Amino acid sequence: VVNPLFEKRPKNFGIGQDIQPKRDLTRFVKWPRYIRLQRQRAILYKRLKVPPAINQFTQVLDRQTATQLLKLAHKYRPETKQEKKQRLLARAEKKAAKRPPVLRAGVNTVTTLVENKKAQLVVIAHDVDPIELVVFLPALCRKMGVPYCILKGKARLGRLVHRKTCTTVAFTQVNSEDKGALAKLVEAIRTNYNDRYDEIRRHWGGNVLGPKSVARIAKLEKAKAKELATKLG
Amino acid sequence: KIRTSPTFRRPKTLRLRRQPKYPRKSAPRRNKLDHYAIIKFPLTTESAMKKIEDNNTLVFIVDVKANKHQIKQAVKKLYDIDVAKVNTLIRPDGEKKAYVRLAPDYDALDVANKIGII
Amino acid sequence: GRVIRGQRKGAGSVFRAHVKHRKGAARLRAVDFAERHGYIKGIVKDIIHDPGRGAPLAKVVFRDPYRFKKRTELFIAAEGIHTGQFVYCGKKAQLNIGNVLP
Amino acid sequence: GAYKYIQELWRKKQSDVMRFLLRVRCWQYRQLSALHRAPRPTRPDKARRLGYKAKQGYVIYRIRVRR
RNA sequence: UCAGUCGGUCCUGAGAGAUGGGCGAGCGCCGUUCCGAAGGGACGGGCGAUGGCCUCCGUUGCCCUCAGCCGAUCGAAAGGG
RNA sequence: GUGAAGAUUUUCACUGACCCGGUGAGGCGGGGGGGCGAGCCGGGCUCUCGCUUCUGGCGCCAAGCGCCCGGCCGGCCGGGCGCGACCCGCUCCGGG
Ligand SMILES: [Mg+2]
Ligand SMILES: [Mg+2]
Ligand SMILES: [Mg+2]
Ligand SMILES: [Mg+2]
Repeated sequence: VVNPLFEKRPKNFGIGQDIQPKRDLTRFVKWPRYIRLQRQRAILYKRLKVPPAINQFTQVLDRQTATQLLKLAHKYRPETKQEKKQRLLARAEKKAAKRPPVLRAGVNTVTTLVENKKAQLVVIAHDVDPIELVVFLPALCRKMGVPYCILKGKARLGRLVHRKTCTTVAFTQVNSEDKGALAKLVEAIRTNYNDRYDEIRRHWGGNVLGPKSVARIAKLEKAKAKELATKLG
Repeated sequence: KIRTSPTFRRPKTLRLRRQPKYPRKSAPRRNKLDHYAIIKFPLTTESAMKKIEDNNTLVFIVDVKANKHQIKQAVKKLYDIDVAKVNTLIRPDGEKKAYVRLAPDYDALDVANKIGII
Repeated sequence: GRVIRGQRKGAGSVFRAHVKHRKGAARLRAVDFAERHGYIKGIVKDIIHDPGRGAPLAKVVFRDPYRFKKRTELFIAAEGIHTGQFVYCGKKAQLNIGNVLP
Repeated sequence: GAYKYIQELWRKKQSDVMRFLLRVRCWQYRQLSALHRAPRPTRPDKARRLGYKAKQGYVIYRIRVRR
């Protein structure tokens, strides 16, 4: 019932025997200089001995706690321009015929309300292009006793406010029904960051070799160790 | 999707056309090279008259910026006479002398004596 | 004083090499997977005299393993080679006159 | 105010924290061309005290000079 | 002093010369493939619009797919043409 | 710049700054899988290979399999995906 003319002719992709197929070459592409630069910069970050003051941002909050924090933060979002206009219109007509607590954005605003311990929680983005903007903030919060946590993504941190990016968001006051959840989050954040600051400042980063260098060293030490211990006894 | 070629080239992007909020010039420039200024004056030399009386052609003095097609169309519109061919040269004085060979039906002698040159 | 001829030879004004009639630089094929693991065979199509060069050149044509084309290259001719000879280039190429191996 | 901490930190260039940033920035800028535009200033506080304001119309060009 | 057919106009030789880049206080200089995201193209297929006996095709607009080149450009009225 | 040894210094190391070479930056480092020899009790470890050498021919734009989807009347026409062509990685490979 099968046509006998349907044979199979397999290609033999040997050396010098057949044309090499168009396979995946995603590793050997001569990438543009900007792509090359933004990749080897991350390589250099993993290579060089990153100081603890900078590497502290690499250690970040876990996923479940992060999304729980976002759920809490979604309650106190600031007013947009249109609804702020609506509020002003409502007050104007009400007068013709109390503000709730909200988030505290901006690094300058946050550090001013932290240095006088007027805030209960601080959330810091881990991906500021200059780290010098927020490098001192974890130490400042530790000395002032204000709980602080590090969150991955300034974009998702900046989506709490209705702008593009925001370095830091501060919780200064919460409503009664969210007081318990805020306190539960605060104690866990304090244990993660504030209570382990000595280890944080003692924890350097980077100083990791590449996979080829690790492999060659590992096989070298494996060969010498297996030729030493096994034969000796 | 995967990359086959080991080289990377700029992806082709979408580019739009000009939609200015105002025309750069208020009005298009008037055609200064019209059918009246393309031809200046026919020659009245004895050689020209000997040529019109033998080869059934005409001689004109025109500007240097006129093509043979433009001369043919201008003569056709100004005098309602079919043109067989045009031969143009630039005189040492600077003006362009154009020989306009007419179609066999028309007669150069009649055209010349009805446009003035005789 | 006037700058000497030895100094004037570095400016490359009239002392540049005459490289018009030269057929090209005699370079071995670039190192690739074929030579690094196996071998690639080519045919000696012709042998050419390179003007201004004391050694003859041999134009060897290989088959490109990555696309359908026939690459042509010029090697320094080793005496004993001839047109129509198969020249093998790579790690696995055996030891004989003409072949090039690491 | 954040800018006070920033300028105090920048005055401590010889420390390891700033030295790592300086060498990383210096290498990255060396990889780029001699004349190019940075979308945002590298030093906000220093730009502000030099007169820069974060408003449309002010741009920053990072240029390299052979020492 | 009249040209499709005679030449220039086209091509490129030795060379010259921008862009990338680098240098330079600076006018600018070096450099010609080198520290480059260097393709404005296309057999074919799909989506959508127009015209003509809306048959079939053409112009398109968008997407898929394919694509090497060697460097923009100038350089001979005795070289090729 | 990062380490290990000897007494701030010397030697031996690493690359990551910096330098050179190749390319159309075309198969790099490991792991897995498939054979070829050695030595133990059908099985385990180390190591090796990875398909082309009698000749001036040809070789690209996939056959084959498996799984989905469309239109038309079990049959007809026309598509998509994966293995075929192993997986994961942080520098394109090399030499300083
Ligand atoms: Mg004729
Ligand atoms: Mg120049
Ligand atoms: Mg020309
Ligand atoms: Mg000629």
